[PDB]
Amino acid sequence: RSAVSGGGRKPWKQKGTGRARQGTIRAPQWRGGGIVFGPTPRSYAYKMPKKMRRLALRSALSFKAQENGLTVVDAFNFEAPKTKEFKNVLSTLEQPKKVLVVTENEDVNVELSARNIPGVQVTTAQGLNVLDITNADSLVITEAAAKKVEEVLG
Amino acid sequence: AVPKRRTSKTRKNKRRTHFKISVPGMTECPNCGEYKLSHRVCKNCGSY
Amino acid sequence: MFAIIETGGKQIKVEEGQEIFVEKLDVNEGDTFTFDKVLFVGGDSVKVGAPTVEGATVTATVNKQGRGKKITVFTYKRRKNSKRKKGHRQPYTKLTIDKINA
Amino acid sequence: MRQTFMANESNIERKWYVIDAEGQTLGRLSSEVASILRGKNKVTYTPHVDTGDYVIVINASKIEFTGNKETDKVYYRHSNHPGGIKSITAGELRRTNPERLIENSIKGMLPSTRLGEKQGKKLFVYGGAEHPHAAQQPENYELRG
Amino acid sequence: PRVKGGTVTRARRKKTIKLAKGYFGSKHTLYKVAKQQVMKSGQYAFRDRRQRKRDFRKLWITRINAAARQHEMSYSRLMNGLKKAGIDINRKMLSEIAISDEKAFAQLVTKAKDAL
Amino acid sequence: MKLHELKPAEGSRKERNRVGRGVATGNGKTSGRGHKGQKARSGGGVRPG
Amino acid sequence: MEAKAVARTIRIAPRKVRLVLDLIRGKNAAEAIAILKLTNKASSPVIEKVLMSALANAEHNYDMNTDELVVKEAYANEGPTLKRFRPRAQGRASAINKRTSHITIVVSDGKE
RNA sequence: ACCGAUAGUGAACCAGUACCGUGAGGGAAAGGUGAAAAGCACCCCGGAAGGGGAGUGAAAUAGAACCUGAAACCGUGUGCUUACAAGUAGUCAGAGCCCGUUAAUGGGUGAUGGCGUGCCUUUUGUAGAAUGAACCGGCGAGUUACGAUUUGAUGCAAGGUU
RNA sequence: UAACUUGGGAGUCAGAACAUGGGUGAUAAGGUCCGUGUUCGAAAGGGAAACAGCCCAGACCACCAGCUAAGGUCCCAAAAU
RNA sequence: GACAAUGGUAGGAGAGCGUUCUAAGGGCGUUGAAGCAUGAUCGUAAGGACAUGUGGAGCGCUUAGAAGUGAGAAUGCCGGUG
Repeated sequence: RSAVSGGGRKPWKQKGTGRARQGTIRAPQWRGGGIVFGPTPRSYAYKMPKKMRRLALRSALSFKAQENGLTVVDAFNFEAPKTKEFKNVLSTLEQPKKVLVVTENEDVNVELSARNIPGVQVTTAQGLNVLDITNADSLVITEAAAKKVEEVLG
Repeated sequence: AVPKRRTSKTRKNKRRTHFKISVPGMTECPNCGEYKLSHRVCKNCGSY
Repeated sequence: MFAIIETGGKQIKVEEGQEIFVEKLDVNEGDTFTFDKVLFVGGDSVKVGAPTVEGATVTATVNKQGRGKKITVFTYKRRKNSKRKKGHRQPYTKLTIDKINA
Repeated sequence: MRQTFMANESNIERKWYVIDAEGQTLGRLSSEVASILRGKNKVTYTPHVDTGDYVIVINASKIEFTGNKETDKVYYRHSNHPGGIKSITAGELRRTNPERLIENSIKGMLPSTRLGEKQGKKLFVYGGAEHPHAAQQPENYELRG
Repeated sequence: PRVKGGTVTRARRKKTIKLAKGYFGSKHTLYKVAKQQVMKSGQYAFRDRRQRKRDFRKLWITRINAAARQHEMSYSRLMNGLKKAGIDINRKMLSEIAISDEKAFAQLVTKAKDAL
Repeated sequence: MKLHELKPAEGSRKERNRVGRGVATGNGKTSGRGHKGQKARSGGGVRPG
Repeated sequence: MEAKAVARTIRIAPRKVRLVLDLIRGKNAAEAIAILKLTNKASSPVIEKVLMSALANAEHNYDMNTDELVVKEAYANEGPTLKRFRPRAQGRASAINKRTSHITIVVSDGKE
């Protein structure tokens, strides 16, 4: 009511017209508006204890290990970015449609050669979260990233 | 002064059953023309 | 030629050949259900049961384990914000008398 | 809704009876006749159609009134006009129109529905022992105790 | 997100207008007056399922009483003596013997009559 | 888990009581307030103590 | 075969036009002209103009015998109204409904 | 995990604009042809509007009020009913007359019988002659933030937490 | 077969009639104010002609089964002229 | 398998049905989506289908999220229409 334009005028008088008691042209039963309890701009984020974040991330990639969706390889050696070549890498070793490649530090040529295939996501070992681990059907970590996620998660 | 109740669709149609209209005279003009009104002299499209 | 069987919690006036509707028995379809409680046999020779006729079964074949038509059970109170709506299909059996005894 | 005989047209046969009314008290005669008209002496009785048969009351001027209710027992009647209340004693109806004395006793023992008005149409009361209905062939009916 | 009142108000109101078929004029067209009549008629249907069991036992006794006075019996003395005989037949089955098989009703009258 | 087969822990989540929606919820007309008085108005009631 | 004509948004109100339109329906096409020429209602030159138009669509478009035709259907539907106001007393207007009609007559010879 | 044209800015539209007020000031309603305008050449009725053909188009009850077109309301047809009857308009019980289904101990109608004084809100108590609603449609009311306390759940625990 | 304690959440502080013990009034009130019950309130069903509070009796839902309570049994209108 | 319970207003507790949106999965659509209309279908309920018309592009389902989430009443508001 306080935000819609107009409506300071009481629209008619309180007694004696035969019509209902209305107080402004912009009351919430009027057509012109005034919303009662609608959306307000708020923030939806919240937090867990940070021992409960390590355990949720260990449980997301132990579910990958127990269902054999963990394929550790050696280093990716891409000089130039080439999406056609990286798609053949994911077919010589058999992978499902959604795959999550993980390197230790940021490899700029893997993150470009896999950027365009629908279903594939490149992630730093530092940048693993629960929602792209559990979105993928299979991990493909490297040697340097498997040792890195082992040190920081345990 | 004012109607205490609305009249229904049934009660309204029972009232206006005598709200009708009659067919008129319709006698032929034997000299020439179409049907004239009975006991009337024609003006147009007839010889009465 | 004429019998009164007792079945369910009530009594049925049966003749041989007709399709009768009884509250639900624990038989399957296509079976033969014999009625054990005959109270009155008439027709030509009239045998009045003492409470029963002491014998005199009625065999009948079973058709159509079924559910009845849905009735909606709606009851409300006049000013008090309290009503209840529920539905009901009642089970039945459609037997067919085919042989009488006395 | 298993099996109950519900009577019908092409299913009921209404016969004709004659009740001699000499030496009969009014509402004991009238109550027995009221259950012949409705059909409650029939085993094929349904309440919603007109089972029940015809009654002729043939004497009707020889009706007993016990007590003092031929000078008492005024019959009242209002004319739907202001102060239009009108009365006649039971003895004055016995000597003058005794047919309406009896056929208002019996029609008052009948329901006021559309069926009870047509069940009262089956009653033919005559003052003095001659009725015209020899074509309809009625029987004698003796009243029960 | 905003959810508007689309398509669920009619679907709830049409199946009350459809459930009110055969009512006088306004009471099968308009929602507010047919809703009240369907609530009224569900209350009547509950009530009259309980009274159909009363009004048919009332019908059977009237026919047993009229069939027993053709044998010089009352309804009261018939089913007194028919219980002293041990007969466990209904008012319904006894009302259907008396219409269909007139001799079989007369043979259980003379079993109740000598039971007194 | 999977993002299409994930389910919460048992007893963790209840749905909240929407109040003022129809007869059969038990909080429909008067909405848990009772009929009248200061406690039945919006913003009404009185301060603690 | 049937032949029809309509007249949409005729400023005569639907109640006033259905009076004279009840006089001519079911009747043959020759005498329906004579009824519409002799009733002194306002609608009688308008339905007659539509009955002329449907007898002309029978002879021309469908090649019927216009001498033996009968008016099957003769109805008038509601059209869009023109909502006018009217100043009565003490600053108080009242609405006047300028109703319109869709007049429709169809004509046939009853054969298929 | 904002709105979809009564929403979202008052304003999706030649809006602070018609309009109202002496003035400050108040203040609207009003989106949708089709892919493409190919937007109906000609013929007929008519003064014209309108129609009926023809024609375009996948579609013209897509014809410029033009996407779908719901109810109120207005009609025209009908199958069954109704002119001795007292009615909260049904509801059970039912003959008759029609009809044939998401085929199931079917559908429409109802001679007649039994029962039966709307719904809310208010009240000790309302058929109430107490209040509210002409009808239909849309809109229209326990929300959010922060804190507190309780449970529920889950961490790990003499520690737990940023 | 409950009771108690602790905790979360309440709604109510306008009651009514009968019967009974009382005050008040007028051994007046469908009055009023208390004690005591029951019912209504928030309880439909049956009876009291109709009739919140009286009488009988507490409705999970089908049944065209039976017995019964208060009440009743010539006709209306079930059952004893 | 026995046995027991199940009138109910303020009010307390529980379990649900639909609505729009999101996420993931799996789908359906000019061989006609959503709507709309009709039907004698199913579920204890809120409800769910199916068929056939109309309609001419979207929409289900599963699981889990979020809420502008459910109307018959306010001498409600705005539209139509008596």
